Amino acid sequence: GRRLAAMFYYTNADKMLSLTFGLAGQLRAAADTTVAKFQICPHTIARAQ
Amino acid sequence: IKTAPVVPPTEQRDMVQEERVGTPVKNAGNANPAADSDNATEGVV
Repeated sequence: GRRLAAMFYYTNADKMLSLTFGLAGQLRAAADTTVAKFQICPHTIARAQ
Repeated sequence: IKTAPVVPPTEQRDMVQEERVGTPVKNAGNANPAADSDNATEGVV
């Protein structure tokens, strides 16, 4: 935790922005896979409700 | 010979008293209790 703390001292917004805007892409591609797999649309969610 | 009035043995009681100058720490027998943290190179949850 002292090593992880050191990097946050030595960091800029540019480095953090790409780290998290890459996670947002990675998670949205995994959600797109899940949506396609289970046919999640307004019709499918409403049928569940 | 000197006969002297003493305290009868049944009207007094020896009580052991333990005198301490300070309360020992949690890891009293440990020379370095901070080596469990300094050696956690993978992390702690």
